[PDB]
Amino acid sequence: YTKGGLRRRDLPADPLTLFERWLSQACEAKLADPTAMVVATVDEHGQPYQRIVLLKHYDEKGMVFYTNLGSRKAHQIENNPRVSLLFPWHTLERQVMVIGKAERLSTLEVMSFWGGFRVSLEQIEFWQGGEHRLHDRFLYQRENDAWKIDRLAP
Amino acid sequence: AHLRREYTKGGLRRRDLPADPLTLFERWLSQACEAKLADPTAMVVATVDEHGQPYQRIVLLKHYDEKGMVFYTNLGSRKAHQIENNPRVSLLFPWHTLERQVMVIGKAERLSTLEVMKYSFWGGFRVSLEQIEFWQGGEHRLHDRFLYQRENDAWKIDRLAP
Ligand SMILES: Cc1cc2nc3c(=O)[nH]c(=O)nc-3n(C[C@H](O)[C@H](O)[C@H](O)COP(=O)(O)O)c2cc1C
Ligand SMILES: Cc1cc2nc3c(=O)[nH]c(=O)nc-3n(C[C@H](O)[C@H](O)[C@H](O)COP(=O)(O)O)c2cc1C
Repeated sequence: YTKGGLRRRDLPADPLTLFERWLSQACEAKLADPTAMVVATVDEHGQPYQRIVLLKHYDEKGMVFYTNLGSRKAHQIENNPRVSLLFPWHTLERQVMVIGKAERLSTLEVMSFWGGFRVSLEQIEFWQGGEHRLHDRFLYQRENDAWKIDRLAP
Repeated sequence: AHLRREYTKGGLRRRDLPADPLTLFERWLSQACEAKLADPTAMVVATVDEHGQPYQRIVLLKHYDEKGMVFYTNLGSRKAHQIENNPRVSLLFPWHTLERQVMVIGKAERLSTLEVMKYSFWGGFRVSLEQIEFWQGGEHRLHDRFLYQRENDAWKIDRLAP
C-alpha cells in the first residue's frame, strides 16, 4: 500500500523536516525498529566497522544514540570522529544517509561508563523508491550556515 | 490469520556453531527468506574515502561462497571509486526484524568480466571474509555475539560482550 515520487518541489528547507516525515511513515507502517540506524566507524588502519544503534533524540545539532563508552565503536570514534548513519528503510524503498562528526555527549544530558554520542549533520541524503528503476536522490550539504541542495544519480 | 504462518527463535550457543561460518550464514538467510522478510539479501556496505570518512549504502548480495560475498555496482559510482582507493569494507545485514545482524569485514576486489557473468557499465566486487560476526537475541537484553576471525587458513572463534 505504497509510495512513489520525490521531486525537487516537495523538498523542505530544513532536511530534518523531510526526515521526520519519513520516520513517522516508517513507524506508521509496519517497519520494525523505525529508529534503528546503522552507524559506520573507521579504525586506525582505514577499516570501516558497522553496527546498529537506536536513534534516541535529534535536532539541528545532530542525531543522538547511546552506547557503552568502552566498546569498539566508542574507541574507534575517539581516534576518528568521522562517522556515517544509515536508516535502512528499504521496506518502503527508502534510505537516509547522514555524514557528520561524532562528538561525545556530556555527562550532563545523559542523566556511569555508559554514555552517548551526537553526530553533527554535515550531509544528509535521501534516496527514494522507483517504479522502473529511477531512484530519486537528493543531498543536503551543510554550507555556510545554510543547506546546499543537489540532485544525484540513481 | 495466516496460510504461510510465521515463527521466531532464540539462543545462540557456542555448541551449535558450525565449523564454517557460511553454514550458519546460510541458515539465517534461509530463515530470513522463509519468514518473508523484505529484501533478505539486502546489505549495507560501508566504504571509506581518502580523508578517512565513511559512507554507506544498501546493495544486494548476489552470491557467496568461501571466497567472499559478491554485489554489483556501476563502475563509475562513488563506492567504486572509494574501493579502488581503499579496498577495506564492511557489510552488515540488518535483520533486526528477527533480532539479528551479521557483519563481514574484508577487502573488496573487482571481479573479472567472466565472474560478473553469473548474476551503463555495471560491474561486480567480491568482499573477502576476514571476519564475520554474528549477533542474536538472548532474553533479558543479554545478547549473544560471536566473531569468526580468519587466521592462518582457519577460524579463531570468540564470544563477545552484548
Ligand atoms: C535493533 C537493535 C538495536 C540496538 N541498539 C543499540 C544502541 O542504541 N546502542 C549500542 O551501543 N548498541 C546497540 N545495539 C548493539 C550493537 O549492534 C553492537 O553490538 C554494540 O553496540 C557493540 O558494537 P561494537 O562492539 O561494534 O562497538 C542494537 C542492536 C540491534 C539489532
Ligand atoms: C533494497 C535496495 C536494494 C538496492 N540494491 C542495489 C545494488 O544491488 N547495487 C547498487 O549499486 N545499488 C543498489 N541500491 C542503491 C544504492 O544504495 C545507492 O543508491 C547507490 O548504488 C549509491 O552508490 P554510491 O554511494 O556508490 O554513489 C539499492 C537500494 C535498496 C533500498
